[PDB]
Amino acid sequence: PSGEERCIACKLCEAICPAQAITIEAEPRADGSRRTTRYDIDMTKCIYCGFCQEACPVDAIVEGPNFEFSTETHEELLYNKEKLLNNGDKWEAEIAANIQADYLYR
Amino acid sequence: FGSLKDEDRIFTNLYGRHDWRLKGALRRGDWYKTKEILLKGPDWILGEMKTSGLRGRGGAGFPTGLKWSFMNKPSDGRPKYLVVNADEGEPGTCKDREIMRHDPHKLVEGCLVGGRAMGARAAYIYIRGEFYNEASNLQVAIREAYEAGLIGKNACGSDYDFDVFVVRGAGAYICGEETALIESIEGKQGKPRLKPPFPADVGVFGCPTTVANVETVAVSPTICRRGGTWFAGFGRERNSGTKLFNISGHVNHPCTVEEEMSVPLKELIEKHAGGVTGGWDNLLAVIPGGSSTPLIPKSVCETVLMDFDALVQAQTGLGTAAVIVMDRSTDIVKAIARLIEFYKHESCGQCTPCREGVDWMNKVMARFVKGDARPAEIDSLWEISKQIEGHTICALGDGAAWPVQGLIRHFRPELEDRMQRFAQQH
Amino acid sequence: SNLIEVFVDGQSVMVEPGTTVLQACEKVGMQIPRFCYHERLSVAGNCRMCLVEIEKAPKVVAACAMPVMKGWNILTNSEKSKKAREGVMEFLLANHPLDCPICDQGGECDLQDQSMMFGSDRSRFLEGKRAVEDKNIGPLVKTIMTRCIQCTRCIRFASEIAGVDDLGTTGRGNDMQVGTYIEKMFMSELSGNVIDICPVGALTSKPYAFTARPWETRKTESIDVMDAVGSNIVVSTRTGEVMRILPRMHEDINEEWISDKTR
Amino acid sequence: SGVNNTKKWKMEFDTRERWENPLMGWASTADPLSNMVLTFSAKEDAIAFAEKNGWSYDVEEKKVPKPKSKSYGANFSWNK
Amino acid sequence: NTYTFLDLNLDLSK
Amino acid sequence: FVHRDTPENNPDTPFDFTPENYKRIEAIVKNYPEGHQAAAVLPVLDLAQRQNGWLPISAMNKVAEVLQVPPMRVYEVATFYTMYNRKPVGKYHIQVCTTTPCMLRDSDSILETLQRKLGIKVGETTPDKLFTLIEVECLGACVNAPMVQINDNYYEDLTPKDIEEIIDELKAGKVPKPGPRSGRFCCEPAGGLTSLTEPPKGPGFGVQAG
Amino acid sequence: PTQYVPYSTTRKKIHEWVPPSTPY
Amino acid sequence: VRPRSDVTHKQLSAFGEYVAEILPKYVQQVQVSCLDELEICIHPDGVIPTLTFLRDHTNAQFKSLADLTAVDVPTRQNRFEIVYNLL
Amino acid sequence: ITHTGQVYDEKDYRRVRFVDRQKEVNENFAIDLIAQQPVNEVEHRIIACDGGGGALGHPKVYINLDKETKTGTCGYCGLQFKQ
Ligand SMILES: Cc1cc2nc3c(=O)[nH]c(=O)nc-3n(C[C@H](O)[C@H](O)[C@H](O)COP(=O)(O)O)c2cc1C
Ligand code: SF4
Ligand code: SF4
Ligand code: SF4
Ligand code: SF4
Ligand code: FES
Ligand code: FES
Ligand SMILES: [Zn+2]
Repeated sequence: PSGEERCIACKLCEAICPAQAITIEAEPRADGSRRTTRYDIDMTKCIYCGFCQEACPVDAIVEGPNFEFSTETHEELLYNKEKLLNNGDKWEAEIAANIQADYLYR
Repeated sequence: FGSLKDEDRIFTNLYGRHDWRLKGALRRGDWYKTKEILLKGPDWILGEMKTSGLRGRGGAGFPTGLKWSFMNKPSDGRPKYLVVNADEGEPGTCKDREIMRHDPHKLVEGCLVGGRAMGARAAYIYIRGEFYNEASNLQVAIREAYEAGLIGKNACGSDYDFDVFVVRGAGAYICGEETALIESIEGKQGKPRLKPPFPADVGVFGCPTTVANVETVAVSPTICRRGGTWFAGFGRERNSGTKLFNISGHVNHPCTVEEEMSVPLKELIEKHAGGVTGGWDNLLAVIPGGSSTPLIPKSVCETVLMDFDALVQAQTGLGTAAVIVMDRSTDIVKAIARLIEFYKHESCGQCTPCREGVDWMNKVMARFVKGDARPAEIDSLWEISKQIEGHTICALGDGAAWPVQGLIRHFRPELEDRMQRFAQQH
Repeated sequence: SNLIEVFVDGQSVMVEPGTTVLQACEKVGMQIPRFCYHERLSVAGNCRMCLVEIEKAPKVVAACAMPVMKGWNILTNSEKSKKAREGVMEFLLANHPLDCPICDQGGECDLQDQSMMFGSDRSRFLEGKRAVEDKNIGPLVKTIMTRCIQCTRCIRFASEIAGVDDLGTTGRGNDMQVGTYIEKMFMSELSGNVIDICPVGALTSKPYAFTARPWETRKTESIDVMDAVGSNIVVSTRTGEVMRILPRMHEDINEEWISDKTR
Repeated sequence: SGVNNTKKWKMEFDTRERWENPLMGWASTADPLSNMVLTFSAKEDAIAFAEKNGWSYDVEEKKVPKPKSKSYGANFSWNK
Repeated sequence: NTYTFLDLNLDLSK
Repeated sequence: FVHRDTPENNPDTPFDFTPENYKRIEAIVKNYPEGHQAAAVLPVLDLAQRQNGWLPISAMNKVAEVLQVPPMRVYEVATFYTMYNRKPVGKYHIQVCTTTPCMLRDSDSILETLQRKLGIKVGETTPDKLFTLIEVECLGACVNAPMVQINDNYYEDLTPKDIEEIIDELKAGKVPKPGPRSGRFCCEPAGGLTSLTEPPKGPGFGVQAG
Repeated sequence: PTQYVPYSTTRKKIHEWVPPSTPY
Repeated sequence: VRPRSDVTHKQLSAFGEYVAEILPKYVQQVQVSCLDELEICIHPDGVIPTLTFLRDHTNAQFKSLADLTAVDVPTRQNRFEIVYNLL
Repeated sequence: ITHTGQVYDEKDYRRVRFVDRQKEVNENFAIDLIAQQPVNEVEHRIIACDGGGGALGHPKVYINLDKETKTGTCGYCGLQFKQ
């Protein structure tokens, strides 16, 4: 809510991805904190298992509700940190409601 | 059956009443057969304690003779040493504060009588630094003795050489531990060592060493004088001899009396000392050996008596024989809770099980006094307790677990109610 | 001659007098879970995570410490020596700060594994945790020492392998913190080895702070060229750029240690 | 400090090009036998695999830690 | 006295 | 346990054993075995404390210097023991025993009285720097449970107003009869001396043969 | 309730020694 | 803990000896896994004979072949481990 | 440019992809957002940091706000706490 991105680059979302989709490289941000310089989910590689949703300790990477993201070009499907963070900002209100409804179950 | 005679009683100068200084000591006749004893032989001295069957007068109980026998093995070119720990951090051990302050000499000749038994080159006495005044008394006494030539090279007009020194403690209960007294003497942090290199084998400064409770060193000259048998008779079987008993808390006249061992617990508050404050039925529990030993509740107590064999049958330890008594007017849950607070403020932290475990029980115990914790947590602390009991490098973790075990063992219903009390008011 | 016979769960190995119980298990092939015991560092007995059960004995013994005696069969997988590890791991973890996704000794932790193999499925420490104050030990080692399991291998290495004799324990109780009393940097060659030798990720490398995570690192074994001792080293490369160089053991040349320059 | 990954012999093919990818910056490799590391229980068996498959081999002898004498009593020696 | 034990110590030392 | 250099507590505060102190220092050294300077640091650290209660970082460095030991070695010893104070100590520095034996016999009782009399929280020095109160643990002498060691005053068996009386004595004048201020001598059954009320047997009494 | 372009966000990894612009 | 039924472990072990005796040739290391599963191991030459006995023996009819697979242990001289699972 | 600063120089090829197109960059750059966060004052020596919401936060860590000299920063939220 403050505005600091949740991911702290533990990189086990990369470890458990079955398809090798997520690529993460990180370095200490000047703040001294730990953040990901590059976070790239290759959606064409991703098979939408939802384990990344499962694995994240801070729950920074989530399976968002939108299913309509069909794209004219293959490159658009590859997603870097800025698209995903932008995707996160757009759907945060519903993502928060969805996680709110299902967290007791998990 | 106790009721030892005054004549038989070891420290006649107890309670002062006689000059603690040498001239008082000479009227005591403490230095009477010292030359003869040393002359007899080291082997003669250990024969006397083996016949006495004296048990360790400190918290741990072991045959005193066998412990001294261990470093009686031939010297390997390193000077053998004597260490007397006058530290008594355990609550209720004002037992030792007496001999040191009231009868310093008895311990001085205890040191040389003991010294030739182990062939120690010299003895260092670690009186707790807290007792600064106490120290003032002993080295005045030690100074007298050398001036006399009782101690020093050719001590007591004999071939044997001994030098006695006093070392300043610095407010640590753990300093008391046998391997840790040494390290404080060595000048490193007071952290116990593991037993595999035993104290005799690796000594202070790598020179064979032995450690004795001051009471243990003090009685050795008188036991040699009175003979092991005289001393042997008073005791019970393995248990033997008179050991000073300190009764403190909820008793009409708290005092340290050197009455005989094997005393019915009901008898020593009722007959000597002061009957339990408020009546013998106002006894929620008795701590026989001090904080380290588990407390025993009233129904068990009079039945049992104060000797180490009887207590181990009872699941408690004679220890320093410090009797702490708790009337029905005390929150035991809080009483034992401060003893765990006594151990978190004091354990060295060298070993993982004591460091976190004792702090963990302290946190749970504080919640237990409030009653915030649920009833299921109470046996949880049981299990945390035995994890600490067998895994610790020294015995203090042994000691921290026992009071916790005693509270759960006999006062489990009361703790559940404190559990219940808080749940009801929400 | 000089070959006491000792039993490792029965294998009945024969060992030189004076070998520790932990060492006896090693020649059979068993591994005692251990912290605070490093082969080229003095035995300290701080953790006691290595408690084993010699047969017919009342208490369990400290593996790294007890010299094995004649005909004492070690029972390394008994019902007791597992409660002696299931209950120690309870304690190390109790005061531990769970920032494993911060601790860059994530997969390089000798404390999650031993928890994950020899420790307990769940925690009972419903009480609160402790915290220490991060200080500066220099520009190479990042000491997030709230992680420290007070295993005293640093204080040893910093005194025994390197002659710095600076790092030391300060205080008693559960706030014994193993950091320099006054803030004096640990400046010496051989300095970076502390990272490799602290099994916890309390103090780790500051340059390689958060650039990687060990499962990814592809490890190629090569030779030190910065100095003429030719110390053996392992270059850990991820996706084609070197991420860290850490020592690999060569008995004769660098026995598990490398210089501050060549890492 | 665990030694369970220093037990079985492994034979690993020589490392090859890992150029950066222009579009996403991901590492890219043209060598198929790169990620392949076969595990063989004994030195003799691994050498056999290289000979029949025709790959060149350069075996490195196992180096195991030398026995080291340790005793808690020894360091307590003020002498040394 | 603050130093009486210590003064007694070198009295012991001679 | 971290010494963040402060103008007051830092080596700018020069420390050196008084010619008289240095003398004492060696007396300690020869008491200990030959070639073992290290054993003398706890006693030498104690005399630095005797010199000055504060014992700042400068003082510990001197101790290590005089005793030629790794400085840390001294720092570790000072931190481990409560006897040493690494912060300024009140002139009187009273310490109240609050282990279960004393608490059972009312130790806590005393505390409340002393806090009010010193008019200060427990654990810090009075503004006057006159007294410092701390809740110390078992100080021995339990038979006499109510207890408050003030620089070895070890007053024992003290009723609340007693201490107030003692504190006043300390506040105006000095040496307030340190010791158990109740009729009993040293430790003695308040009733009397059941242990030995007879005269002590003299030298060579019933000395066994052999 | 009441076109993107993908790119590497990480920077260069090996810096080229730049030739001295001072002629010699 | 899985619900092991020792009743099985024994009966299948007993069959394992039965087969081992019936075909002393071609059959070695017959063992019943801790999973209540038997795994007769046969010399490669016994492929035809051991199967046929199991397909056509009144006391051991093993009519259908569930699977034929080959693990590859590169270390093992004989690389492949053809495994035939029968019901 | 972006959070990290990924940028293409004039001579830099690999910048054509944006020709007649747009790049994905972020307003609300996080680097400055926590810096914009007030310092959580506390009474206790040590404090927790669930991240806010327990299960919906970060693995709880206890921060030692023991030195006013430094406001403890939970390694997960970047929230500075003022003793
Ligand atoms: C934490 C701890 C504190 C101890 N404190 C003392 C003490 O103050 N005095 C003492 O005589 N023994 C103390 N002991 C017992 C010693 O370890 C040792 O067994 C005893 O001093 C030996 O003397 P003895 O053999 O003459 O009884 C302590 C033990 C432990 C574990
Ligand atoms: S996404 Fe969740 S898991 Fe993957 S790195 Fe960022 S935080 Fe760790
Ligand atoms: S138990 Fe472990 S920690 Fe407690 S004192 Fe003995 S050694 Fe130090
Ligand atoms: S050390 Fe770092 S990694 Fe190992 S457990 Fe503690 S936190 Fe998780
Ligand atoms: S720092 Fe690493 S090594 Fe030094 S004690 Fe803490 S854990 Fe053991
Ligand atoms: S490993 Fe057993 S003592 Fe540390
Ligand atoms: S507890 Fe107060 S002196 Fe024993
Ligand atoms: Zn946080």
